[PDB]
Amino acid sequence: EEKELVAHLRSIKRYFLMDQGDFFVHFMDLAEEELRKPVEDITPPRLEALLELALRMSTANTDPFKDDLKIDLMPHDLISGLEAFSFDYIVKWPLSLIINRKALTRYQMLFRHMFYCKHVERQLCSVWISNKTFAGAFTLRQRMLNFVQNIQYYMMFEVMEPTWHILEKNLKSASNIDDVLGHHTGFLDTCLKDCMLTLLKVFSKLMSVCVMFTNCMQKFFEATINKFDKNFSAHLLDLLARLSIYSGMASVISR
Amino acid sequence: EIITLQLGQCGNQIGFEFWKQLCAEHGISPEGIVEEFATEGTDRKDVFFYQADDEHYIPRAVLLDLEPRVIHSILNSPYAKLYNPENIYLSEHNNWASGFSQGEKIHEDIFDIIDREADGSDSLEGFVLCHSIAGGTGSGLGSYLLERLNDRYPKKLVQTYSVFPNQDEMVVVQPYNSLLTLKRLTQNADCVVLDNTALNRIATDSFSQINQLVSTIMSASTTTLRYPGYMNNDLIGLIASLIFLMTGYTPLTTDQSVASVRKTTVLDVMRRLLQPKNVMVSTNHCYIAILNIIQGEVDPTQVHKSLQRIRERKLANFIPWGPIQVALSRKSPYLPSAHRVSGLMMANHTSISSLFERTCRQYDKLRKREAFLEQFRKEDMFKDNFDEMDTSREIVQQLIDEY
Amino acid sequence: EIITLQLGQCGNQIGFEFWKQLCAEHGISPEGIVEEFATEGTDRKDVFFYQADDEHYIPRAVLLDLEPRVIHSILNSPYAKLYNPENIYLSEHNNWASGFSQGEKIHEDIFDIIDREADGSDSLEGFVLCHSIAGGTGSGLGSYLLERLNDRYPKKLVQTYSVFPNQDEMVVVQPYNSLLTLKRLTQNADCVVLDNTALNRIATDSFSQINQLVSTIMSASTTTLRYPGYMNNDLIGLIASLIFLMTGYTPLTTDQSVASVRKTTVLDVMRRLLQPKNVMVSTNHCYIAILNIIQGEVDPTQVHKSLQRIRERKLANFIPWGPIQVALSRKSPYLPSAHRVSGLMMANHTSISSLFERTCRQYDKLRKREAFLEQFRKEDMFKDNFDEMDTSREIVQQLIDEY
Amino acid sequence: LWHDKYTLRKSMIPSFMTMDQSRKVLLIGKSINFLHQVCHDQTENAFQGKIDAAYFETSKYLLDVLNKKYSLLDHMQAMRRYLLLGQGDFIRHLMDLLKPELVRPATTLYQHNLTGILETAVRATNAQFDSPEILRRLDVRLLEDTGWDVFSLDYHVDGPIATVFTRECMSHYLRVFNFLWRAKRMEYILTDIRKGHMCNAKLLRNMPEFSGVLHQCHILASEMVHFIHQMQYYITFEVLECSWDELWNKVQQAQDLDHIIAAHEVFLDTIISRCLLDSDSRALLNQLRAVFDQIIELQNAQDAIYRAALEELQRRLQFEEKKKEEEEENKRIGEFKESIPKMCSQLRILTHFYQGIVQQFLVLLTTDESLRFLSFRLDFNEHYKA
Repeated sequence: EEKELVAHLRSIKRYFLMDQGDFFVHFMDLAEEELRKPVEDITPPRLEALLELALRMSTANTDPFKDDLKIDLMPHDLISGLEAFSFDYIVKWPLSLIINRKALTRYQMLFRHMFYCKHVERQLCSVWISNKTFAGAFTLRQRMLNFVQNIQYYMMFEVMEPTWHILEKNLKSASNIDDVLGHHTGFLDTCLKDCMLTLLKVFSKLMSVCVMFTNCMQKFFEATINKFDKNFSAHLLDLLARLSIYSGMASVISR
Repeated sequence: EIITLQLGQCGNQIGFEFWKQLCAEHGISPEGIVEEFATEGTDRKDVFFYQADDEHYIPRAVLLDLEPRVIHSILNSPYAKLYNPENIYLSEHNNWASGFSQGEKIHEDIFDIIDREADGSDSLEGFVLCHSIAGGTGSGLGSYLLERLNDRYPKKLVQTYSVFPNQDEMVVVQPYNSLLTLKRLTQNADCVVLDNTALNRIATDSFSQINQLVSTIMSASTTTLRYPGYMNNDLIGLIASLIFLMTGYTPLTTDQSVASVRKTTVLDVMRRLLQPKNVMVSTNHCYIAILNIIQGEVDPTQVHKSLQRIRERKLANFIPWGPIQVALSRKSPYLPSAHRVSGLMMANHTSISSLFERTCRQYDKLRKREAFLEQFRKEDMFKDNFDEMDTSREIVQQLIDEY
Repeated sequence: EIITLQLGQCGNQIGFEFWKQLCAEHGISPEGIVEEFATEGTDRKDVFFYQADDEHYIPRAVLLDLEPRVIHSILNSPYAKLYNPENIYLSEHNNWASGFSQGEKIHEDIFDIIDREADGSDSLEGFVLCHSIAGGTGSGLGSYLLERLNDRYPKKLVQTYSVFPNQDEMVVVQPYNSLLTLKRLTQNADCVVLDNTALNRIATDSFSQINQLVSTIMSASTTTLRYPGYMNNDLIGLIASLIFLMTGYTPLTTDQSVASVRKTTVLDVMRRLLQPKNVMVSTNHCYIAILNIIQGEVDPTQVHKSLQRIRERKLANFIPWGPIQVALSRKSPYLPSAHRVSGLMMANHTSISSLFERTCRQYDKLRKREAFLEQFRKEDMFKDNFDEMDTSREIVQQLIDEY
Repeated sequence: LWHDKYTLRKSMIPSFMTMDQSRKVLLIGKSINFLHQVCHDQTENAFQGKIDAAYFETSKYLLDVLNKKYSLLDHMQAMRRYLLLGQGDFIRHLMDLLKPELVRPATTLYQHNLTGILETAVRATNAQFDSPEILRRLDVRLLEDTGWDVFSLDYHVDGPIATVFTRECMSHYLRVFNFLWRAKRMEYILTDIRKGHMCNAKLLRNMPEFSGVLHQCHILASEMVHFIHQMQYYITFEVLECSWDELWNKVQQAQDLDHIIAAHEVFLDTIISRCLLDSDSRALLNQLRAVFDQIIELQNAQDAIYRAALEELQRRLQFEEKKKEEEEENKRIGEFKESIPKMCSQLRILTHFYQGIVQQFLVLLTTDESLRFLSFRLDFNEHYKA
């Protein structure tokens, strides 16, 4: 009731779990050019001045706790400039026992994995308007875009939307803090399992060809488009292969 | 944000009922005031409306017309005060050539209005056009505006709800206007075909009800954009996932046909969206793309099961040379949820080619005898020759060959 | 799950009163609402009904008819709103050939409806057909539907409640329709003969009451399927335990004949089910199979004793070349248990052969003089010749020889 | 905490307490010691009246805390519906979904896949309207061939209620569940065969040369479905509905939780005895298995005769529809008639051996008394015994 916790986690799903795309569609639209610069070349007083603006202009303005978002440029990527960006969140003492540094980097691990897929299909969809006024590269773009759109819909409406709805109900039947601490870290170690975060490093290389493909089309050749097809389709038949050998993790193939 | 350009009597009405539906959904009073129950609303309003210092909301709409009567009636409606008198334009004083000539004549004020509206939006995304392709007003004026807009704004989307003439029912000069408007649509339009024939067929089995259905289609298409969620948070996301289109909506039920409260799963809806009967428009022709937006409670497990079963039942056919999509939204918190779950479908299918083959057949059925060309020769564009017509016909033929 | 296909005036009514009985049993309100006392019910409803988002339940029924009047009256009943208007079909505008011709003509919409209904059930088990074999509508339409269904769905059961024409009472063209319908039944039907003569005989000793009795028979036949128990938990279990049939029900008592509350054991009931009088239908002919479903309190010791005594008393006769069954169910918890224990019997007995021998005799009594063939020649099927008739007659003769 | 940790010391009993009175104190002490730890709850002639006063109050309270806080009775009924197939509606759907899986060998079978199927059945059938607690314990286990030999439900129970079942009732129910699983698939096989014949004659009713041998395929079925559909009744009335009634009668009147254990323990010694799963009735069950096997061999010797007639029918269809040559097929049609008496000698020797194993089965029943009610079920109307 006082210093509420359930009305305090929904202020995290709005930013970390990317439940509101009205703040992102407006933030990357501002800080795109100033993130492609390499690291140790961008001024952090500029990004915070862009984050602080992207909120109040969007629909995230109606939030009591919006003043707790800080930029934190991590040193190592999801094992530069753009692949080293992630929010940071600060809380007071009484609410810190629940959401601590041990259980906040996990919120910060499964965010970058969803900012990376959100970044590529934001540009891979951007090359679509450049070609709209040589004719065999479209049938490959259809194969790539329909794969990242099929990962995100699996990662939002299948893993992080159902598991969160459990936690909301699983906190009304709690009896003590030693249980709320069990239903929270019991929600994070489940998301990082149904997601590919825990190995499946071929996903990282598979997204590598997609960003390169957008780059090639950004310079506007006839012999390299067919190379990407043989390269990208080879990695996808590897992803669908390992995702089949399991005892969810089997419903992904139907996605 | 977005702008709406509605032309001709058809477009003018289309806009009237589209904005009626919008204000109903967002709890906007007829005068532009906001109801007390909707004061704390979470719905995004910037997309179609911009608020005013007087707290009222104004649509991002412009009214165009060669004749005054329709808009004059509109301004006598209870919704009259809502629109912006500045944006509305009426000609002081049925042919495509005449329409394009006027468009050349009245460039300045129209683009003044368009620029004024554009500069009031930070993140304008594209354009929306509502018009009929047969009548003189809609066809020619839309042609001119599309040309000069694609020229002026090379970085904005252009979406249209083009109404096609009835064919089973015999505009006497419809073939020319339709063919020319199609030329312009292929040559400039970014991306929703509409026909009176099948639309009224489904309505059966006044223009007020027909266009109420059309506005329903438009609003359901723009729902998720209006109501931000997780995925598909932009029009460009919509277009990329598909790219000519056709549409269908499951809960097209009268206000009197709510008595049959049928237990409506997601599976049955998404299934219903596939049948040719529900496709509101009238060679093993197959699909190119399918999108299903679902409103109401939805379990992604149900969606996966429905997709699996439909795939196994092979009720659909796809291109052999290339490798659908099911998006979910939330209903407005205000209109009654008479439907447990509802579905809208937009698809690209090769069969649409037939449309043009008819019109081409119609046009070829006239060009061989030079019927009703006297008026066209009057205008400057067709004063010397009609090479425009030949180029348009060949362009449409090329499009049909490509399909 | 199951579907019901009822044709002709006979079938239409049969369905009306069958669903009346069902909704009475399961505590389903006339409008499809569920009563408060039945909220926590344990009875299985999916078998004959599917619930709707509005909480109402819809029958898995389809109405077919060559004429509107009967169904129009149905929709004026208090039970009108219950049915699904989508499924109901009426011909926009008395012969078998005409019926089959129309069936060929209206294939598409009928099978559309059937497919829509089928796809809403996970574990559909078979089909139920209610019709009369004499009239033009029922005979021909059932023939066509059976043919195209056995063709379409080669893995579903097909059960029928076929009503046979009265014979002691003199359709003037009944022999042809009956013979053809029998051909189709042998050639496609998986598995309940019915005649007006003996049915009205037992009723004595309006169509409303006759068909109330028939619906009672149908419901009592489907009880255990509706009410899951231990054994006989599927229609296929029923069919395997027997495989043409005839039926009888002991407590066929008027609402005024409850005054004689006779101490009713299981033995006396099961005995009563054996007599020819109770067999609702009209060479040392013998049995092939007997099934007795018993409702109410029952002690298996009593059942064993009754079986032993009847076996010793040799009141029945069996085939010399091959080696009965007594199943128990539970009454619905709602309808008054005016009967301490009740019994229904379905049997296969060789004597049924006589039926066809009569109809064959009837048909042969006409084919020698070419009576009332003028209308048949009109239709395409009998436009050239009548080899269909000869094949049907020989098939029926083969069946009689087999019996 | 019941079977051990308490011993009646025969040596230190005072003479002025009778040997029976010394077993009412060891039972009142145990009833209170067990009420605290495991149940997790905290509260001459006048001498004889004190022991009984401390008995008719403590024990009567032990059942109340064991029926309201744990619902000991609501598990006995629920452990009959599922573990003893007493539901019927749920086991029907569960045998239709495991069919595509268990046909494969056991090596490709993994437990993590079947649970999704079991969970689907409990949702579709009427078992969904049920107490969520008892549904938490119902799961699957994999015995350690074919999928129809290693599947079985478990319904594990731990805690205070585990003092009624004691790891031996769970080692007896599974010993029963196999016999009720076999006698349930041997029936759904025989209603599938009967379903095939109900579609067979509806297609090939135009070949009068095949109905002569097809007839023996029907009679052997109806002679076989009787023996199964009759023994299936002896399971319901003579074993389940009768031996359970002597349990619910000695529970609504028992008390002190030691007339309940002894009433539930003998309830598992009659079902084992009334079914043929005893130790000295071994010669009987192995005799029944042979009859259970002959039902499978019919299904294998049937589809072969079924399919061989559909191929020849399909060729005979295409051999005339495309043309509307004539001599090269009459030898194929002529030889097809010659292979018929070969198949007839199969069903003539399969039947003559099926009757030789049933008429031998009955002789073994005349051996230990409730079985006499079975010999009447099978031999009704005296079709056997000449």
